[PDB]
Amino acid sequence: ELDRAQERLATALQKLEEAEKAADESERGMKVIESRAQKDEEKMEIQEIQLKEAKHIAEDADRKYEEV
Amino acid sequence: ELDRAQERLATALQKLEEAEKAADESERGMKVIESRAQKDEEKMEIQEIQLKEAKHIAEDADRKYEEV
Amino acid sequence: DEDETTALVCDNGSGLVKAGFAGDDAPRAVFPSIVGRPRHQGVMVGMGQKDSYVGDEAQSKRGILTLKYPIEHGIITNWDDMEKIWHHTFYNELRVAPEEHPTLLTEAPLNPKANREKMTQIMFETFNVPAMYVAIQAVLSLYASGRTTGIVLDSGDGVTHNVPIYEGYALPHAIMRLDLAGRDLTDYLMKILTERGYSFVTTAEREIVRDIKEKLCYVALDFENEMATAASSSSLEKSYELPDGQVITIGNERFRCPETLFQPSFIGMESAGIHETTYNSIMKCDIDIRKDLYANNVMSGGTTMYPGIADRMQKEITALAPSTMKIKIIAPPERKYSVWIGGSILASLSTFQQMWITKQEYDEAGPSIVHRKCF
Amino acid sequence: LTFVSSNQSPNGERISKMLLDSNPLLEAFGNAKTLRNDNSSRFGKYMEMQFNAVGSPIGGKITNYLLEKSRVVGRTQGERSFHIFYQMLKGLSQSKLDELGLTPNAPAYEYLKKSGCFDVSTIDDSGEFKIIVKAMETLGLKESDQNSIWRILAAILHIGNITFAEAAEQRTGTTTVKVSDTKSLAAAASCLKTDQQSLSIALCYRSISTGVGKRCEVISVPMDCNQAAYSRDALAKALYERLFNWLVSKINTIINCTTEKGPVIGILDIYGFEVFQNNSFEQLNINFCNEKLQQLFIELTLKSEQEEYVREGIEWKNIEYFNNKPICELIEKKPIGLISLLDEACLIAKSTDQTFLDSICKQFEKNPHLQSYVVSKDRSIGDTCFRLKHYAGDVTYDVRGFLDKNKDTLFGDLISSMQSSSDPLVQGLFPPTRPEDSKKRPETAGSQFRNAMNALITTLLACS
Ligand SMILES: Nc1ncnc2c1ncn2[C@@H]1O[C@H](COP(=O)(O)OP(=O)(O)O)[C@@H](O)[C@H]1O
Ligand SMILES: [Ca+2]
Repeated sequence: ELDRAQERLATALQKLEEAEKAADESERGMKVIESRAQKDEEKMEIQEIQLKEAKHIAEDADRKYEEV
Repeated sequence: ELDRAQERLATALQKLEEAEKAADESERGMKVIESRAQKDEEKMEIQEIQLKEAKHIAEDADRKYEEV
Repeated sequence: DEDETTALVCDNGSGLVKAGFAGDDAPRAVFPSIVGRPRHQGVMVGMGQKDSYVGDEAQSKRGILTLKYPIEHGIITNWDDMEKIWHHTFYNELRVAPEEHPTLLTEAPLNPKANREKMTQIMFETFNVPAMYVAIQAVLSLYASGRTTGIVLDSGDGVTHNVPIYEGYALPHAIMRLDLAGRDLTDYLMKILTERGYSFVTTAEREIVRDIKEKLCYVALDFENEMATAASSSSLEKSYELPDGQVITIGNERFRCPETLFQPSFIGMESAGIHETTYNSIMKCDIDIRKDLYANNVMSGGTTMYPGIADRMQKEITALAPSTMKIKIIAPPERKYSVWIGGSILASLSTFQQMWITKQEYDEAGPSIVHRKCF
Repeated sequence: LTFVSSNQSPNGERISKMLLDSNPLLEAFGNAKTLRNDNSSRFGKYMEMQFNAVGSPIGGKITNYLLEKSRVVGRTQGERSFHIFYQMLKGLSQSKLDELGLTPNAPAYEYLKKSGCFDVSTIDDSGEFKIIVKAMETLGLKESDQNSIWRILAAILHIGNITFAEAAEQRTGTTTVKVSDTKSLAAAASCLKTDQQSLSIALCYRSISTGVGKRCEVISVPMDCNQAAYSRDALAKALYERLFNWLVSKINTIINCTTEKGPVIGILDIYGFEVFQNNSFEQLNINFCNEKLQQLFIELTLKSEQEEYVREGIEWKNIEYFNNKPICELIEKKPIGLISLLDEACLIAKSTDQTFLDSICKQFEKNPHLQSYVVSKDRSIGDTCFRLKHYAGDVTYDVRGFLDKNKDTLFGDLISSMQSSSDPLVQGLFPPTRPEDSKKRPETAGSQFRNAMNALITTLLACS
């Protein structure tokens, strides 16, 4: 029975190493993307303010043009 | 020695399931964030196009103001 | 390869050495700079100890090594060890003789005049080097893109350099030298970990800190908002089961140390954040030079790979500075080898003859020949 | 050579026919059109003639160099790119085209759009196609071998579609390269059967770690469009260069003999000195060969031969010997020389074309035999151009594209990809490592090409 258990243990550790490796690459991929997601989120917010500012200044210029 | 082999088989088989489980969850978390990242990336690029236009319109109004 | 002397390419720092074969694009052998003793007694007969252990040999087995740091910003506690460190590079791996090919090295700005001559003495007198040169770190990372107007900030383990080298070099002061890079970061973490009980004492595990750092640790976007986030245990508690056998949940420890970068007040100095030093190098130059500097800011050095290092710059620079031009920082993706890319160039340039030093040139103008003529 | 060398053997004069028909054979595949000649060969060739025990020849090897590889992306109006791309279309059955994922419309692609021209007034490939096919099967290139070769172009045509819409993704740093239409980049890897994602992540992006092992490739380096397009082409060319030279060797598989080994009579044949009313970089390389060709004669009919006169001890005296022009050689070899100052600038990417120009006028225009506008006050020369005096007349050059076209630098990132692929050809195009060129592999091609020309001169000096 020991010989049979040893055989099952050998292949078990091999599958374990493969599983952990797949998880290690998956958790890393999820991370780098999460960082990029937050990096893009900040860029989206800072530009969201610029877009509004760019619109308001345009409307203000039009109102300024109407006066003159 | 058999008891030790069986003991290692138990912790290995269990950790194998956990490793595989984590790999799926990590990939699951990667997918939901990846999708959102792509949506943001697209939305951001569209705003940049509007940002440019908003500025050009603002500048055009200023140049049109100087004339008058 | 065969015809023409063919020169090598190298870039030595105060932490990691970069060197490969000849006519290459990137370093082929990057061994760590470590050399200690067997405070213990080697087995003493299970080899006549000596070899403080170095290269992948020492790094593989730190355990019984009292890692002695020879090169500390400027001062080299002992030169005798450096001789046998270079006797390993050119031969054990490259399998080529320096008594045949030229040599290229890097220059640490504002380094004692006596050092540049002591090194050359080792080459010309013993390693017989009829042709070599020592170029300036940052300037190399430059000549490798497509413009003659960019400001560069090159650093790694040695010291920080804010060099606005674009159209020319050296005028009033602009450039800055700050002893706060790499080794400084590795030294600061162990001190702060003591608050939680963890105390990596000896200099061997001190290196483990650096190893662990470059895998998960990141920079705080805003320490204020991230502090309140500590209430949650998802983005904070990070998993890293020690290869030995004891997990270290680096949660608030990851984005704590990097804060020192922006706040040198935590290391006993008056130096301001790296975004103030940026102004310090811009306000000095002419007035009609700024609008294009903001449009191009080169950030070289593998140190600038920490998550949350570039996005912070746009927040602080746009604050207390002119805001009607294109604020733009060029942070090369793999910016660690930016110096190596430029190094392979100088070694292949022909105009290089106008700059390099020839065997006889070292004897005619004496040892000072180098930095007495060039800059 | 024959008759003189010879006769009897029925398997001699008969196979001599297929060998004499080997000339027009290779003039239909590798050749293209030039305004100076229609049958313009587009591959270096230094043939070698061996002999048999009976008298007839046994076979010979072939060697090329450089290969013109800027015509695929850029050329003058009216001119036309390689023949294989156009003759193949107006011929193959529509059914054969669709299988390769092709549509009867050049503008649709990129490989044929980079020029802007498609139809030629003088050429009718629809009819000329039957002349090439008659050469395909007659020699010994069955459709099986043809399709095999097409699987390489089939991929290239799937890779060629990869165009870009200037991606200003990076908030600040450097504009990256985005590919929304991924099916082009997907089909690109479908033929190679490699991971579509990893491929783009391991090529467009450079990576290195290192530590006695051999690194883990993944780290990213997005770069500008020019460098991206540079890398794109750099591979597209060398991939086909090695094949053609290995193809002609396999054409000799049913021709070359391996029974005797003996003396070798060589025959030289290289691109000719072309002349337009408007030159550029690609002309320099061709015109440069003539500068070496003139040096060859002066080395032979004026030096090595004169030394033979006195060796015999026969009346001879040095009659007005015009300049041996070794200056034209030293001006572009040893330190402080043209290509030594040129290739050096090719690496200094921050030295574009205008700055590079200034590194020539100052370095020269003082050394004899080289003029420009500044020194020689002639309006015909532009402020950005210069006057290069050959051993013949005068030629002026432009600057458009100088760098990316000249650099040639091909690192081991675009090359290694195909080597690690799984296909009997993709790795086959890269034949048994080290064919007459080994030494050390990892190094810019700027020096590799320099060795190619040096392998041409050194082997011509010590001979008859
Ligand atoms: N992938 C990485 N991410 C972040 N930091 C890294 C990475 N790889 C290396 N480093 C760090 O870069 C520094 C070494 O960079 P290097 O350019 O060799 O420095 P120096 O030349 O000053 O010795 C070390 O602090 C190291 O931890
Ligand atoms: Ca440094």
